[PDB]
Amino acid sequence: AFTFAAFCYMLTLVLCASLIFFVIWHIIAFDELRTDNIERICCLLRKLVVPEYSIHGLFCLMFLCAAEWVTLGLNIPLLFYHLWRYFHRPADGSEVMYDAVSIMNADILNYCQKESWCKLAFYLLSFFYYLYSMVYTLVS
Amino acid sequence: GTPVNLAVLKLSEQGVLDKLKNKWWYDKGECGAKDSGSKEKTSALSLSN
Repeated sequence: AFTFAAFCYMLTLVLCASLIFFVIWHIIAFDELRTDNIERICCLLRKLVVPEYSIHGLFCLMFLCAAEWVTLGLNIPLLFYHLWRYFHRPADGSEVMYDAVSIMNADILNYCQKESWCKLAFYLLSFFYYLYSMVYTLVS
Repeated sequence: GTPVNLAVLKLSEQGVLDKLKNKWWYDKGECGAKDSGSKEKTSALSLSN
């Protein structure tokens, strides 16, 4: 029984499989920072920030329309986190955030390294959670 | 004849026989009554098409 909410699970599996691929360059370019060039990785990783956040802004709009009050709750602290991680940080004001070319300041490399294995944690088990609630609705 | 004939007359205005009309029929929508949620008979294409 194909429903509208079941399409909202098929669409996010198309998109969150790229959202794990956004944050695989989160950890590999940090691996290039720990082995070493800085303004190269600054100019790269600054770009793909508003994509990895506003795609998450899509789903919080989406499951509201899908009227899934479970899965709307299971990502709304991350949207609260994506908003909070944003708005203090573009005080530099070059394009968006996440590098601020003098990134080599202490304690911000490891705090973003916390976030490196935080996104790769959250996006992965949710990817199998959207595939869970896909098959839940699609053959019910 | 006439005791039972006077019974069904009495059974009528007491409201007992039509309570028995309820009693074995009122609760028997245990099937779900799916006719109740189907009176639209909508004719647009759905996702299933």
